Amino acid sequence: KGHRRTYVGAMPGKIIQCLKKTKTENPLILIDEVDKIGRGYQGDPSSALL
Amino acid sequence: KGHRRTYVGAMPGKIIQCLKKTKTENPLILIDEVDKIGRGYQGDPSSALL
Repeated sequence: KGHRRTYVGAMPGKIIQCLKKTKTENPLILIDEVDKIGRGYQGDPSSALL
Repeated sequence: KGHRRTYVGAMPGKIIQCLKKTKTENPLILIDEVDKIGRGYQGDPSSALL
């Protein structure tokens, strides 16, 4: 999701980097090794990824 | 049910995330697979669900 820009060192969430790097709006973004997400600091990140 | 919010990562139990999502106050919550609620851990979440 990126940080608010209020926190020290805040940077845009991971997707924005690729949206810059590919210089396009239709990358073939690829999730990798999905079997083992869960049990995050907020329960799980995965919900927002849904 | 969530946590006390004096903890670092506290988030409300799943229902309130739903209510934040579903704009209506009376949506069609759909829990599924009550049959295999995890209950080996000391303290049974079933009680909370009751």
